[PDB]
Amino acid sequence: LTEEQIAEFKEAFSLFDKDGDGTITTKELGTVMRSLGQNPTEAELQDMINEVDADGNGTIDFPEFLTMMARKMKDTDSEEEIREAFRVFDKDGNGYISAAELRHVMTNLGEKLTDEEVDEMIREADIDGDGQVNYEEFVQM
Amino acid sequence: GSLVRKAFRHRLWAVITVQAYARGMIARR
Ligand SMILES: [Ca+2]
Ligand SMILES: [Ca+2]
Ligand SMILES: [Ca+2]
Ligand SMILES: [Ca+2]
Repeated sequence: LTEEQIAEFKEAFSLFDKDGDGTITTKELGTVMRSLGQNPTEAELQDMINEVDADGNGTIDFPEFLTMMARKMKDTDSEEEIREAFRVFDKDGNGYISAAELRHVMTNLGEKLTDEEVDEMIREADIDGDGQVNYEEFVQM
Repeated sequence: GSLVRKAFRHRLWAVITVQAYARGMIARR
């Protein structure tokens, strides 16, 4: 329960709270998850909403989200989360992250980056110079 | 019923991880 974790939890919560009301509905949780390549059913979305909503008001506020995310923490530098992060960036599933893919993901996180900025990120990471980023280069990044 | 708890965390940690690398990529460049 460090300050770093709290900041990361807050940034995740703001991304999901698409209208800024301080809560996360079922449709918000759906919409953000699919923007990042996940394919949850409406059945699991309602279930995740009911599990985390403690007071039963039908939505998830930040303390409720915080209670949930504070237990059983995984690690963003773990190869398990690195693997799951590669699934997001490599959207078409060919095993290489392209600039349009990085552009599309950055767009879904709320970043307004020009195409030159994105191309620089690819270059700074592209070791073999093939113009894309594979798993090895993604990890070393 | 704690499978749902597990799945929420897993889905969320992927988002947190993605955000962390997007921030870090912006941080390098
Ligand atoms: Ca909301
Ligand atoms: Ca609630
Ligand atoms: Ca790809
Ligand atoms: Ca490459």
